[PDB]
Amino acid sequence: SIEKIWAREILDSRGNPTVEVDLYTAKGLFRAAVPSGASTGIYEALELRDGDKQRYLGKGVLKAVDHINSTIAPALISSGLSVVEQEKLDNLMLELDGTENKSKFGANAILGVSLAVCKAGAAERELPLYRHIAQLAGNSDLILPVPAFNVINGGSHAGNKLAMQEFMILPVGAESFRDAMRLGAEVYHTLKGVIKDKYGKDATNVGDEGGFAPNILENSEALELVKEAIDKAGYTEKIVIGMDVAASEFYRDGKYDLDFKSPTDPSRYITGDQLGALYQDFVRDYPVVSIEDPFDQDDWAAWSKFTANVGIQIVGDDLTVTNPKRIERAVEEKACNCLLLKVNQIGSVTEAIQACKLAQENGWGVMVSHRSGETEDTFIADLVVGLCTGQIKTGAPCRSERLAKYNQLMRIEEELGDEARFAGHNFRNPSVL
Amino acid sequence: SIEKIWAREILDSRGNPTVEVDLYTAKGLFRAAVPSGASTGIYEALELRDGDKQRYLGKGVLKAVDHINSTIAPALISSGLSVVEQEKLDNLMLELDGTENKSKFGANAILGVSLAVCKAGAAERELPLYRHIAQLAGNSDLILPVPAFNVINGGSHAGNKLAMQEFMILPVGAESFRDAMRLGAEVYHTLKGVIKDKYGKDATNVGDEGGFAPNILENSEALELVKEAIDKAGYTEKIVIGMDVAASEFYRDGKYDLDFKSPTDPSRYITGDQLGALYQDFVRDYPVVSIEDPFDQDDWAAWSKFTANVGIQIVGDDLTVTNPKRIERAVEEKACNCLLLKVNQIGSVTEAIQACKLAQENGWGVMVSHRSGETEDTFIADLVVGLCTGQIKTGAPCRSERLAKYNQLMRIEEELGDEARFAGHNFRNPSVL
Ligand SMILES: C[C@]1(P(=O)(O)O)C[C@H](O)N(O)C1=O
Ligand SMILES: C[C@]1(P(=O)(O)O)C[C@H](O)N(O)C1=O
Ligand SMILES: [Mg+2]
Ligand SMILES: [Mg+2]
Ligand SMILES: [Mg+2]
Ligand SMILES: [Mg+2]
Repeated sequence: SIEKIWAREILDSRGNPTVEVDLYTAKGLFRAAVPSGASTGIYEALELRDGDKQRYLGKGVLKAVDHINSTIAPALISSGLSVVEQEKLDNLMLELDGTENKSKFGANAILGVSLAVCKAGAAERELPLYRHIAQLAGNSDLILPVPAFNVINGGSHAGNKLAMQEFMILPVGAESFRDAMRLGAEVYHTLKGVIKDKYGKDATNVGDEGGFAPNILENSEALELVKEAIDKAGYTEKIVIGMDVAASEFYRDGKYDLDFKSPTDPSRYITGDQLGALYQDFVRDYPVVSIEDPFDQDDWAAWSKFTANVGIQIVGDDLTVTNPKRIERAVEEKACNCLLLKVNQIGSVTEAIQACKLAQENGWGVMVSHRSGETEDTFIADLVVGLCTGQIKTGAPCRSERLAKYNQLMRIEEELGDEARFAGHNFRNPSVL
Repeated sequence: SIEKIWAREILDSRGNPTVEVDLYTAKGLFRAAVPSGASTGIYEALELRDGDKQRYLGKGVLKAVDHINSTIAPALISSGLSVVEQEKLDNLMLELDGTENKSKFGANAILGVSLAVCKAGAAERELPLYRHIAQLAGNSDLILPVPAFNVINGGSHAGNKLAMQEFMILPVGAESFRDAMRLGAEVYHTLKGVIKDKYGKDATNVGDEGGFAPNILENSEALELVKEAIDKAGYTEKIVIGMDVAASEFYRDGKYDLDFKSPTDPSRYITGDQLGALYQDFVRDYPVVSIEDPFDQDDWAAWSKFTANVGIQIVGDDLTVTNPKRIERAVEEKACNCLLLKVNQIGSVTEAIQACKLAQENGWGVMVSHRSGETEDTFIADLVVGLCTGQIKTGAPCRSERLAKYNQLMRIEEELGDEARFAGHNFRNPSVL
């Protein structure tokens, strides 16, 4: 079935090397590329980098690329398996690597091939990608997700003092996915004007995922700006707010530092209980319906307590790392109620689908996500539709490594035509539709 | 030959609507999308917007989309013309529109179809797109271009006081195109560090094309920053500097305002002779080998005079707007010696190729270019190779609406094998290769 596999080094959206794979069958060429995180969990599958400091400051992926071209490719070509057999092909790669964290080939080597196999398998079945994915997962009623656009940014890879990472808007009230795009774009452009007038003409350049990074410290101030943009755009009834705290980035000596990008002073640090109290203030005062990584990735007690005391969506990202073993624990301890699905945290399509289904079988929500380093690849657009999760976050409506996904979801909606169902207010549980 | 043509509204890289066209033949689906400028010349073909202030702040393109779906599509289908007939199909669309500047359907409507036809035509010919373009243009050779990366920005769409629009790096001394990408990315990442250290960690958010906008006024200081980054990265002998002044943006009453983003003060203004004297200093003191739009789009006297007094490349952008009639005037008056090629400045593939051939026959260089509003489309990567121009500017190595083109050029280089040649130091006159 597989005739040829050829990998290369391309540049991702931040200008860093990443893996791209060309897989050939009788039906042609199938291409996929691998994304790369900025604030990665310590439990993520291994991203293999060259570490040659003379080349791309040690960020090359020539080794991953060679593993694919020289070792993985002949193995899969010899397998006598059809590209539709995703699970058997992924399992072959997992055994050939043979390590728990994919540290021999790199998660980025294995994922690249996994994604290309999946696209080739869709064509072999004569199906669009999202339909092939639905069938791999045992689904049949497709769903267009609510997009979650980050519009204000802070955290460890933003230049301001704002400690929490992402402030997102979700047009739960839009009529369709195409309508949701209009709502998101209009509020984003509105917000640009708001920030410009208040903070200055130089305050509206964008961060890695297209969000604004005004120089503020107060997290409540970010929320106030977002709420202001929504209202001024005219969509108070139709748009709500999500947050990615990424609290692992500012966990310090059992406590949390909301001014961690200023010179270190431990008198600043607060306990998780204080932090929890802050979140409760946010949920009271703003339409915050979802909070991601509110506590450190190892701070299991704090997660379980906070989740037990709120009625909103609580999302595991660095806590769960799209990893069935960590997810089973989180389910048992009721640490959260939503999984952030990132295929390159676990490193294969089959495992990501397994992680999604384990979440869903235990009544969790699932939100498909980009990484900070993205590409022109639009795989996750089909993935979120085929897995029917009802929610995706894949950037501000700015920069085309983000828009390529949102544009593709508009095409899918169009293609499904009258069978298109938008998750809307059922983004947490879209199966009821 | 054309079975179906369907147009839709997608979002470009700034989050504004633009035109995308799907064209179906017997060989499948061929998709293209239209870019949009931020500092457009007054003589560019018309970009048709809806102007509905309630929807996308006036920037919808539903009217242009309807012109394609209702009018252009059935006409071209009923013509029975083969997609290999680029000129005949383009000419038919010009006839239907019937206006000089494509103001009936919009240059964006017409170009959308023109691009998709070209891709479909390549498939019909069973050629890669760059080879089909080469045949259309009457070329037999192919060359990989030197990339020009916009790394420091000022001008009318940057929040600093810096007047001149773009400061670019060109790895003329690279060994290959793929090597040129490494050189550019490394200098780009080095520059980010230089800016962070000199202007603060909050000064490194990116503009529309992925470059930095530090808060500076003097244009010489921008050149200082770029030189310092080149030297720090260790590539002094291999990377040179290009400028896009975009002087039409700060032309005022026959003079030029190098502080036009400060409250208006006519005592500030300088003459074209003084501005030319300033450029002379830059060319003496920095490795500037190319200056684009050094004077206003109508200031023919200043262009001719400057061009006669320097040995560097002088690029017409807003001066020439990819338009054979204005190019003929510039040729006659020796206003410049290079054409910036922007397919949507003129509105069709056929007219753009005509523009290119006219420049080359009169000994001009041609630099293929992006617009500020780009998409995930990679047509101009194939275009610059098929036209053999030896130079492209399509952004900083940041944001995938820019990387998509750079990545595609790496793929083409790889595809051409040992037949691939890199323009290098012959970027102005690649025909000697
Ligand atoms: C910064 C990011 P990653 O790059 O994935 O670490 C972006 C994503 O939105 N997310 O959840 C994050 O934590
Ligand atoms: C600002 C831009 P456009 O959007 O084309 O006006 C970008 C391009 O680099 N260029 O030459 C310009 O003048
Ligand atoms: Mg992270
Ligand atoms: Mg996260
Ligand atoms: Mg311009
Ligand atoms: Mg220009």
